[PDB]
Amino acid sequence: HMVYVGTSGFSFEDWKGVVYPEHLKPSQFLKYYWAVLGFRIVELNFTYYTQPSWRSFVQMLRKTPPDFYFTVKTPGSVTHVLWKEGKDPKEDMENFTRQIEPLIEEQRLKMTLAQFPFSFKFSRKNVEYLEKLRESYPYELAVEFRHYSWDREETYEFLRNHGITFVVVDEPKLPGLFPYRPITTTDYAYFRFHGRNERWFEAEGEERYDYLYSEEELKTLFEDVVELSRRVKETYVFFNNCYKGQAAINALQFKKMLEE
Repeated sequence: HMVYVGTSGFSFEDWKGVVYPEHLKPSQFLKYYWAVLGFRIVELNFTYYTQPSWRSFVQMLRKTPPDFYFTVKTPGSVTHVLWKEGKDPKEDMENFTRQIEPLIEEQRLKMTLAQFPFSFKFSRKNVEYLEKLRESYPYELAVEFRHYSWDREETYEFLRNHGITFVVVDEPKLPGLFPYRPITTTDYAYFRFHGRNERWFEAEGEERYDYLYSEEELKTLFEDVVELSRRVKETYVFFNNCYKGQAAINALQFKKMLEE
């Protein structure tokens, strides 16, 4: 019933003079992340504007110990585009599978994440789209919704019928957003904590994720994580409030709680 806590990404300059030493080189960020901060997992989103690149990650992986794992976001087309256009994610996900085929075979990849935007709403066509995604990708899959319309029984029945792991989310407590539902649809749990910034809908970029969970709220989240973890093979917990290392601070606080 292992629980793996980490953060969304590791490659931030914001973190220098917070959780990374002032004078740490960016090429030693990943080593510092797993060797010193002690995180055994990280959630990644490879783009052409994010660090690390896919190439630089796969080379740097050869210098990473066997017991370091990760989860990965699906391409942006699959979660933010094709469903708006009535298109099948088959070609995009098969292409994507090839990219990450290496690391599944090397047992480094624990889960693939499909996180959908606010504009993705509960409808018959969008559920149909989720069925197209499921059949395009035969490996461990997890789904997160942003829109409130999705928090209904039919959604959990669908996930359960198709073996999709439900992403338990903590987000701002604001109109329209998906609530915190500590529920399992599979034999894995997946938690994502974005913080609770009340300015979520106005904020520029990762100023949206400017939030630092209190010890009181971490404790309430923690008791749910341990309660669920007993019902599943493994649980993956990621902190996404990465603005100025807040995610790392909270993830380290949370990791400490797990240690007793």
